[PDB]
Amino acid sequence: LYSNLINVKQKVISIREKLGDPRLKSLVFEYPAGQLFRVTPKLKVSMVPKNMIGLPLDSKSNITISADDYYITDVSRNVPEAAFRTRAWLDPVINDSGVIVSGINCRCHVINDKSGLSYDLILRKEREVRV
Amino acid sequence: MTKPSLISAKILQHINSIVWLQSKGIQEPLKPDVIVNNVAYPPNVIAEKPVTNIEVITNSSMIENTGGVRQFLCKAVFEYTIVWVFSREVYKTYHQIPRSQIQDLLVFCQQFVISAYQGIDPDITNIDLKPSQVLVKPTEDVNSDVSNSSSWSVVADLRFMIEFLTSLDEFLPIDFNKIQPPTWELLDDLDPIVPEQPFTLNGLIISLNKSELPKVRADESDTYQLEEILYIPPTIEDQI
Repeated sequence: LYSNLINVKQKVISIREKLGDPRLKSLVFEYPAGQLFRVTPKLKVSMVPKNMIGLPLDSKSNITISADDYYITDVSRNVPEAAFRTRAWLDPVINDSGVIVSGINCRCHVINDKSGLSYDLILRKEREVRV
Repeated sequence: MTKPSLISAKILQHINSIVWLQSKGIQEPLKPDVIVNNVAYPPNVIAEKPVTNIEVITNSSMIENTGGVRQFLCKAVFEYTIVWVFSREVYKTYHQIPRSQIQDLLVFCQQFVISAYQGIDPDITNIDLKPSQVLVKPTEDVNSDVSNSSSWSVVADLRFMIEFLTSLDEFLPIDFNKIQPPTWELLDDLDPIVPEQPFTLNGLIISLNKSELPKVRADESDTYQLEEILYIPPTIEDQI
């Protein structure tokens, strides 16, 4: 069916969090304009190693940076597609208010959507991060 | 004088009445269009690039030997990059983005920074402009609309070649406070070479010689007689 398949995939994946593994990271998005959208499972993510590159703002400049990216493997399709056009945060903290203080700032760099029941995406860290 | 005061004045002239700079940082903005007076405006950022081509030539006609401390003329290239992000949600085609207004804003900043000779620093002797580059490259990873199409990014650089006067006396350990401790130790147990200190004239001693009849010679000690030893302020007697 592909409709209940994504939801059952979320239910079966929710077993992974009951086992304490350190690869699990909390991902949040800001899909609506002002407030946040959180992925339900505390999914796992790997880190592709860094590469030393020029600035993406101006490539032919003295300022250079290291591009750091994260590889998120099992992320449900139930999340809105337009969420991927908005900045994402890995391990964020929410206060008493609706804002976030600390976390690791990332932007969706490349989408892999070959599997029909889950997305898989790589997201690049911002050049300036909070923590 | 010192480049941090000059650079603070340069960024102040930049944002004075020309460019509106929402944030300062090396990163294309992912904030939504900013709503002010019920009007939406594109996000922007400014990157202040590190000062390069810092050269001291001591070979210009605009350096006066005042006789106190040696002056210098310093040349520097100060580079600023302003980036505006235009979302594809509102700007569907490339040609409807307001590139003309960006170019107008850029030329206005160039004119304002060039005219403000007396307003940036009094010791500016020359301000010149390198050819500015305007790019309509896509954003880093910023997508707007369906299909994840990259947003339009308009990047404009401003590189000011600027020549200004400096002196050794203008630099004190206060401006190095967070990078260097005052009065540190030498890395190889060497002694520090102390620069000259301004000499104050607090006494003058004159010893004149009465020369022999044919002419002054001033080499042999028998051809001149000591007359008197004069201390120009009388209080120098019994002091030194």
